[PDB]
Amino acid sequence: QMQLVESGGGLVQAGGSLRLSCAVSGSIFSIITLAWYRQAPGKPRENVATITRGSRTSYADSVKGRFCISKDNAKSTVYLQMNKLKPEDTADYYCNAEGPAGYWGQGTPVTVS
Amino acid sequence: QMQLVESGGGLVQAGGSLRLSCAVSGSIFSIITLAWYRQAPGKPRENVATITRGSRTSYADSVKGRFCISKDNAKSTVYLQMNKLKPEDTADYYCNAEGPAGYWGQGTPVTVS
Amino acid sequence: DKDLSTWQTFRRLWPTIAPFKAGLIVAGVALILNAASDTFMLSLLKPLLDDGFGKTDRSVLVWMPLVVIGLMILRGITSYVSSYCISWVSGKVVMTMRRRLFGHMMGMPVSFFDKQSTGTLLSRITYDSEQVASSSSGALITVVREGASIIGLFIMMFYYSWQLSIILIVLAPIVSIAIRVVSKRFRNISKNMQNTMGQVTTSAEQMLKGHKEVLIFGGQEVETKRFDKVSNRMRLQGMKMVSASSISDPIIQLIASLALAFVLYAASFPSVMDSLTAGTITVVFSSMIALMRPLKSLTNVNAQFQRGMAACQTLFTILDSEQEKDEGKRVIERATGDVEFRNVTFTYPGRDVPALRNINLKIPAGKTVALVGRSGSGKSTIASLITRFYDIDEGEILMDGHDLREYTLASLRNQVALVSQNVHLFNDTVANNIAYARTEQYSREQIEEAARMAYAMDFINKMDNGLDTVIGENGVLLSGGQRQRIAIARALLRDSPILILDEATSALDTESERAIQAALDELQKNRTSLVIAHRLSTIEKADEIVVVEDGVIVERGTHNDLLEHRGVYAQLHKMQ
Amino acid sequence: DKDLSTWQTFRRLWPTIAPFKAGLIVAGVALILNAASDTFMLSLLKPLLDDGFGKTDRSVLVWMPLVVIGLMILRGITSYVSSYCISWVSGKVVMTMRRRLFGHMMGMPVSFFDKQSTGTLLSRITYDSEQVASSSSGALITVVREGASIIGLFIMMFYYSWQLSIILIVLAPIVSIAIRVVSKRFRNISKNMQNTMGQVTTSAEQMLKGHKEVLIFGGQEVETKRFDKVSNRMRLQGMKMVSASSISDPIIQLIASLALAFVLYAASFPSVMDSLTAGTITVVFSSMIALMRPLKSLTNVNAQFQRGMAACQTLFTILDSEQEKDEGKRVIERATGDVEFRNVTFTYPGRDVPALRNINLKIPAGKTVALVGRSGSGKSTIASLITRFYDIDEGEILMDGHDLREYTLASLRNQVALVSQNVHLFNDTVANNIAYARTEQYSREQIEEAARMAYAMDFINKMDNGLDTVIGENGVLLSGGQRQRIAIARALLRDSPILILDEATSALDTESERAIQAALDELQKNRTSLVIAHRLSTIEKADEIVVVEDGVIVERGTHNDLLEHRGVYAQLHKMQ
Ligand SMILES: *[C@@H]1CC(=O)N(CC/N=C2/CN3CCN4CCN(CCN(CC3)CC(=O)OO2)CC(=O)OOC(=O)C4)C1=O
Ligand SMILES: *[C@H]1CC(=O)N(CC/N=C2/CN3CCN4CCN(CCN(CC3)CC(=O)OO2)CC(=O)OOC(=O)C4)C1=O
Ligand SMILES: CCCCCCCCCCCCO[C@@H]1O[C@H](CO)[C@@H](O[C@H]2O[C@H](CO)[C@@H](O)[C@H](O)[C@H]2O)[C@H](O)[C@H]1O
Ligand SMILES: CCCCCCCCCCCCO[C@@H]1O[C@H](CO)[C@@H](O[C@H]2O[C@H](CO)[C@@H](O)[C@H](O)[C@H]2O)[C@H](O)[C@H]1O
Ligand SMILES: Nc1ncnc2c1ncn2[C@@H]1O[C@H](COP(=O)(O)OP(=O)(O)NP(=O)(O)O)[C@@H](O)[C@H]1O
Ligand SMILES: Nc1ncnc2c1ncn2[C@@H]1O[C@H](COP(=O)(O)OP(=O)(O)NP(=O)(O)O)[C@@H](O)[C@H]1O
Ligand SMILES: [Mg+2]
Ligand SMILES: [Mg+2]
Repeated sequence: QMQLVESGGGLVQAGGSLRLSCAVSGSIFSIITLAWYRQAPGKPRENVATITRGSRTSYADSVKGRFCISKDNAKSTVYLQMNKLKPEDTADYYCNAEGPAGYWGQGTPVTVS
Repeated sequence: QMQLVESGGGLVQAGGSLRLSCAVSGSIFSIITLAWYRQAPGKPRENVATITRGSRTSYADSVKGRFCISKDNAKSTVYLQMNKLKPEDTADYYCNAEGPAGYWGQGTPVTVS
Repeated sequence: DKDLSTWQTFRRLWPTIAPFKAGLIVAGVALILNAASDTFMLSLLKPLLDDGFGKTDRSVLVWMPLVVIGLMILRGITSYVSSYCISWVSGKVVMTMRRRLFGHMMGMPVSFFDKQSTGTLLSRITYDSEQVASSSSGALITVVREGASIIGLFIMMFYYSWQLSIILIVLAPIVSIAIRVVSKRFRNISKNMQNTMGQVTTSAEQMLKGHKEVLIFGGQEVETKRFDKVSNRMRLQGMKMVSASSISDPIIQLIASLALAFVLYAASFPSVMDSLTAGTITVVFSSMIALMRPLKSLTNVNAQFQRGMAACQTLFTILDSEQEKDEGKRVIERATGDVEFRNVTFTYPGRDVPALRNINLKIPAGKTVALVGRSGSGKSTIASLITRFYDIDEGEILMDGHDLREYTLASLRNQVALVSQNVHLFNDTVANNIAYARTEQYSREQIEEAARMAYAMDFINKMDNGLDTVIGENGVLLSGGQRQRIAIARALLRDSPILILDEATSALDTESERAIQAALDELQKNRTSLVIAHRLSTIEKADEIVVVEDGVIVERGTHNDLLEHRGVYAQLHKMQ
Repeated sequence: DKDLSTWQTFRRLWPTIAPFKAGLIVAGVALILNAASDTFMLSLLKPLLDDGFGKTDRSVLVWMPLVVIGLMILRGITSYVSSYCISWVSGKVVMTMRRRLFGHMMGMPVSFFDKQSTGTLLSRITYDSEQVASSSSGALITVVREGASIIGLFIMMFYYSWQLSIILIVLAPIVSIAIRVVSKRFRNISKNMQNTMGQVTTSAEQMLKGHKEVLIFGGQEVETKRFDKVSNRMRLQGMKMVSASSISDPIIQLIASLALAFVLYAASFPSVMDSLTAGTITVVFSSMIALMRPLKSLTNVNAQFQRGMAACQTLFTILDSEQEKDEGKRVIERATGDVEFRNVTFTYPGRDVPALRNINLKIPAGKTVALVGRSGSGKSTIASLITRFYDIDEGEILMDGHDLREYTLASLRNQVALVSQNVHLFNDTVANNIAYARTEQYSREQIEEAARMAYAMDFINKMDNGLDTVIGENGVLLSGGQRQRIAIARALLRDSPILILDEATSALDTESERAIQAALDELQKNRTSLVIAHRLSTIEKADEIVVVEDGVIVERGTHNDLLEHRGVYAQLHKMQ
């Protein structure tokens, strides 16, 4: 069965940079759709970035121009590069595989001072 | 061949009422689409009213709520009832059968004081 | 099926057999020699008995074995020659009839095929032509061989003692009328069996072509019950044939043996005996006995031979049906593409309600006309009238200023390339489907360019052999969109001046449809085109959009003008 | 294939013939009596000649005519009985074989029909079974009827003078080995002719089913050249058969006439004569002469009999092919509809590339799953796996918690109603198409309600007879949308727990599609459904949308969630 584990960061300062990873296993990695969701303490899950088979990345308007999602086919890993973080970005981040009704990650908290 | 002749009015006063007619001949009158166009002295032809097989009328916005297009199947005639005329409505009026690339009428000038 | 006698069907067949007269002539000569050998062999009892084995000189028995062996060599050679030549002529005639039947079916109107079943026509090709073949080879060889033997025996009997050939004469007409009655019966039964075999073929073909529906809807019992009926009916009609044959043969045998009874009774008289020895009388009795055996062969093969005669009569009736009415006589090298409907009204055969009513439609050269409308409104019917699948009632359809009926059908249909609503592909390679009827004329670079314009090259490169991949019976080894794109490439390969796309992109997704549209825009910028579409995204750039409703044109215009004027098309656009 | 023998094919046939032993037994008895009558009639020369017509008392000739007439009555009655009974048994056996062949073809896997042609199987039904029928009736009656005659003549000859039955004995094995050699040759040629006839049927069937393409693309010359080839090959193989037969018959006749030469030579000796009269030999040389005529009949009918023996061998080889694998044995009355794909991987036969790769798809009970994706991505393949048209390689497809292979095929396919991408209708009244395999179970009110839910009632009311209107061979007398709506009504009539719509609305306009969707929403609120769609307006309310790409699921979700997440589906929605 497809499983995926994030290896992300913890607490960072405002305006800093973070890079999350999520190794995807047991999948046809070059075809399926991968995405990054985040969940604020009160708000529901929100989509942040999506990448498709052609590496066609799409970014949520609330975060566009600051994040960057990419995937390494050889390592079977999808990366989320964050730049110029804000306190409003402090949330729990999940990687997702093939759709909102697909497979989810355990979560990785991210805190911005 | 399908031919159609308007029998309309001439000069009327502002706020008056007029009723145009256009007898359509040589056609499957109950199915085809009939419409009324008008042409201001400088402006190009503009659609004013359209009626379809189900007597589905639909007016232009510039004239909606004042005109009324209807057709009599037995007499094979389509009527345009005008109410609350304005000087801006002074134009040459044409009846049209089955589309802007269909058959046109000779025209009937209408003048509003 | 109005019946002809055996002589009349041979008089109809003769123009086909005339080119092969030489085989018939040598076969007839060899038949004569074979009958002579048989009769001469049988007439060896008279010297063997009269010139007794020990009563007279053995000079006869000195040489008789060599005479028998020599007669057998001669008989064998002539038997081979006659059998082979008649079978060669028969095979040639049956091949010619099969080819004529195939060409005739290929030349029939489309309305003919609408009302028929593939099983009936397939049975005409397979079962009836095989009946002609089997009869005219086996039963005909036997019938002529036994007829020659009978005539030889008659001649010998009349030669030795005509006072008994008189009873032969008085009995021959009775046998003739009996055989003539039974033969008419056989031909009737055979025509019934041909119809039943058409029904059997239709049943099996319906099961085969609709196999997945049979499986999914559990129609096994219904199909089995249908086939049980038709196959039992086929068996019962075969039994009718057998009953007629096996009641006819003993009656004729009894009539013929009345002659043997007469000969024994006449020899019982003392006034006839002492005129001839134990010799001629032994030969006469042996001749009657040996005559009763060719009669039996003749009647059995008459049963099997009237089946071929009935099949020939059926094929003759078919081969003078009316084909597609082609009375135009001006070829066109390449039409400009200016097609014009002029007040045409069309009613499908046997329908009493017009499918089209008063169509005044101009399709200028180099311009694209899009037909849109509800389902069942008459768009595919306009497309079918342009290609002359059906002929109109009133009005004229002109191409290049002349009525469509003035042109040759081949010349006219050379100007049209059509992607039909129901795509049909052939069981061949992909390249022989794109270049279907012109495999000698189009190179592989042209075929690959067509397949690239139809957006079919990406999925073709992934197949097992590329353009040499065999697709299934109806392209069944392809997905629905892939069959559609192969049909599009087939039409686009031929740079026909008129291109008709009858919902060519129904099974395609949007990106595939847009790629094909991009190819069409550049390729067909100067060719008359007629696009029949349900998706208005396909026809937004057409030079004229025509909305058909219940068979009449309800409005016409360009996309921007029809969006104003808020007519039917504005409603279709809004709800989409 | 592997030839067998005549005896071995009769040993394979015997279990089919066993239920009809009574006809065979009475036919055998009547055959014995017929042979006895023939031989007795021929043995009348000895008293007629020895007890001379005038040399001795006429007491013989007083009664002999009545004896001849009585023997003829008896022979006629027994001939009728034997012919009729053998033909009845043969017709019954051929009917049984035809029914077994039809049932066998109906039970084959779909992958079998993908690789075949309708013409080959149709030829198996029509041509081969007609060969068996013709042989086993006509040629078999003649073979038995001459074999009995030959045996009677042998017995009589050995009875009158065994010193010449010795030459008969020394010549019989040579004739046997010659006939056996020629028969093997005939069986080979016949199997070749069966294959060629399959090719002829395929050629004609391809022209007939693709007639419109032949016309539009001008394929008349190519079709004519392909039929010329196959029909000439059929003629040439028939000529091969004739060559073998007509070279075999004279050789056997010559071998048999060596016996006649021997008898004349032996009688030429003085040490053999004076032991017997003129009349005993009057029987013996009359009997050799009359023996050479049944030999010809037997050899001449051998090719026709071997055309039936070869067809029987072919049918036997077919009737033990592998049918659809059905080794499940649990029926299901009504599935809940919970279908689950569990890591399934599927490769089409002979394709070496997976059509589906790792499909983990749950279709819960009462929920609708929509499969969308580009053309050629594997949606119709998922639909074909649910109904077990093809069997998977890895993984399991479960229905109600049990693997699909655990259920009976009939029981499983009773749970699924399918509107396939390529609609196939029948040559039946609209009402017998909507209720295809259940015409006895659904009332006309149920059929009208289905037709109303499929939005087909308005166009049906306008037809000639309403629900009793005959549609064409494949619904050809309908427009494309009307055929689609009749297929939709056919599926909706049966309230199946699983409904699969494989692009059921491709030929429909938007208003028609929306009316059908409105009917589906209310009717199928609690039934498992799988909609395969290219138009995303059709599937906006599906409980789960599944995007397939190159055979793998690339994302899954609801419409609102998939519009966010900006994946493949957001792109498809944007471009539409
Ligand atoms: C045709 C000529 C015209 O005047 N049109 C628009 C007029 N709109 C009316 C509003 N109407 C709403 C209910 N209509 C259906 C019943 N109509 C009678 C009631 N009408 C007042 C309320 C009286 C009118 O003559 O028109 O008023 C009868 C009718 O079909 O005429 O929007 C409408 O039409 C619906 C035209 O389209
Ligand atoms: C992936 C991660 C990221 O930062 N994304 C958006 C960044 N947008 C960039 C604008 N870029 C326009 C030309 N790009 C194509 C060449 N890119 C190099 C030039 N980039 C500056 C102008 C440098 C960047 O790293 O990104 O900048 C290379 C590239 O593929 O990265 O909009 C864009 O991406 C096009 C993401 O989508
Ligand atoms: C399917 C069987 C294939 C092989 C069949 C082999 C048997 C063929 C021989 C059949 C008997 C001969 O058949 C006979 O031929 C003569 C000419 O010779 C034809 O007669 C022809 O000339 C006659 C006499 O001027 C005219 O009426 C006319 O020009 C034409 O019919 C007969 O119409 C035909 O009945
Ligand atoms: C094709 C249509 C034919 C329909 C009419 C056929 C007429 C002739 C049919 C009979 C042919 C000879 O019939 C012969 O019968 C015997 C009867 O035990 C069969 O013998 C059979 O029974 C034995 C004993 O149970 C079994 O080992 C086995 O089933 C088989 O050998 C012969 O194998 C068959 O050849
Ligand atoms: N061969 C035929 N014989 C008789 N009637 C036919 C035949 N083909 C079509 N019709 C009918 O003729 C009318 C015109 O339909 P047709 O021209 O096929 O449709 P269409 O407008 O192309 N619709 P659609 O195929 O759904 O896009 C409809 O009533 C058809 O059912
Ligand atoms: N019977 C078959 N044998 C071999 N290959 C097949 C067969 N049917 C389909 N394919 C191929 O299998 C793949 C999956 O196609 P299929 O399941 O038919 O597609 P789809 O996604 O429904 N296509 P479409 O109708 O065009 O949208 C494609 O490459 C087909 O060409
Ligand atoms: Mg159509
Ligand atoms: Mg498909």
